Amino acid sequence: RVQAKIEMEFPSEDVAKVVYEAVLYEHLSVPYRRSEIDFKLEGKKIILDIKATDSSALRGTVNSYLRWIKAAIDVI
Amino acid sequence: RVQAKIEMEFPSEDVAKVVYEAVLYEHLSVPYRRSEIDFKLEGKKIILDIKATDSSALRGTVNSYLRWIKAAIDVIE
Amino acid sequence: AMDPMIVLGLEGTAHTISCGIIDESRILAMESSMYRPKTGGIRPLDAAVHHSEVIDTVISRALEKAKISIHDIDLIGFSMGPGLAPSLRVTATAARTISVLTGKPIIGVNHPLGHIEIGRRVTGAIDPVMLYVSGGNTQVIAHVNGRYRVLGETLDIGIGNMIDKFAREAGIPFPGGPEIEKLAMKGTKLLDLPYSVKGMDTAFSGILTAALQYLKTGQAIEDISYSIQETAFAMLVEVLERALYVSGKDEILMAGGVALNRRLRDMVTNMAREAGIRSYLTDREYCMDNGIMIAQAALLMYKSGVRMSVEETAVNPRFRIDEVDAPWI
Ligand SMILES: [Mg+2]
Repeated sequence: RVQAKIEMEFPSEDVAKVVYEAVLYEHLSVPYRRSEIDFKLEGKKIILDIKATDSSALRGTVNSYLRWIKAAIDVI
Repeated sequence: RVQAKIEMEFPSEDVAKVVYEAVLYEHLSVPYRRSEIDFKLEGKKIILDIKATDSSALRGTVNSYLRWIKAAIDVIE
Repeated sequence: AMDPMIVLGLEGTAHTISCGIIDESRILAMESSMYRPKTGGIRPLDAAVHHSEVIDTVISRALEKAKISIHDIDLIGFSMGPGLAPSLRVTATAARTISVLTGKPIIGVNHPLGHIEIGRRVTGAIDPVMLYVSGGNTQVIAHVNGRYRVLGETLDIGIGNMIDKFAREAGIPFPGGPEIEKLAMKGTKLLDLPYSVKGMDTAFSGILTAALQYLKTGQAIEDISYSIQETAFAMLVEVLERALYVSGKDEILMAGGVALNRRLRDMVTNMAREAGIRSYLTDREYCMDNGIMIAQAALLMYKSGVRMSVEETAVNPRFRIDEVDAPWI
């Protein structure tokens, strides 16, 4: 099994707010779990905690979330 | 700046050795980073330590390495 | 005695991931897994991932093919040659591991070399001129100064893409090639297309735009499609003829996805009669990317003493074919 932990800081604490919200709505929409994800909001910093069976499975998960996040930011 | 840290355990300590080696050659091979990565071997577990500017950069880097390790793993198997 | 020396080849520069196994006299095994993007055009990051998941099953189904014991493999040649970064590193890595897993040596092969040597092998040509016509590659190459030298080439667009970006502008599924091949059949007249040969080099942008402009003019398509073939293949037939009677040789080889064109084969074997030199039409299947053409180009390298410890190995997306010494003709 693989372990993953990401953290990205934002300019202000409210940008984190908005974003987390945008992704969190997506987190909750997700039907499948090729891996388990733990979503959390910190200071001006969102935190990810993934646990995959394999590395390929871990990979695709990260692409989803990391691709959701760049989505948020960029609109903003 | 984003921060990343990945760990995957292998059945035995030597499988770890092998995969490390295989991918280590690739680590060194690369000319241009779209982010800064730190490669390490532990017990039977390889460690990744990434520092990227944005989330689109970090992502691509991860995809690379994670694809490399799945290559090594699958060959051995 | 020195047992029949066995090699295993890994090709993975573009979209095809394949693994071959041969020895001096045999072709024990070989199968590929092509990444088929229903879309069309280059898709690098998607390609590597394709590979990454099926590279496992190719190299392993192969061993079963050759029905040879895993201990029996002697060398391990991968395609470090020119290509797409994501894919090359996947192949490179996979090999660097198999070499360890099976405990044998390893060398990096150049990609187009394999096309020559596998074609040369399959036909029995001693020192031919090669017509490399793949994706974005229009190459005419020959062994001259103890190394394979590139003589002429496309200065704009690889003939294969000009073909496909017309299909993908004339509304056609990305199986572009053959769709226009078995289309130029019902071509009645020949329209006019910018014929650009200059030395042994060529240009294709001209052909395309002049073809698209004819398209909206509301011309026929079978006519346009028909004209483009005869006009561009005309440009290759000339360059070829020239390449021969420059480096002075008496044989030809066609390699690439373009090289599978029924009419192109004709326009070549025809020039053969008029040039007085053999037009070896390579096995119709070895024209696409295969892992085994790598094994063949490695075999030759190792046999002539060229070797490289694992550390030295690393991909090279910009690998000139005249960068490798080919001292065996
Ligand atoms: Mg090719």
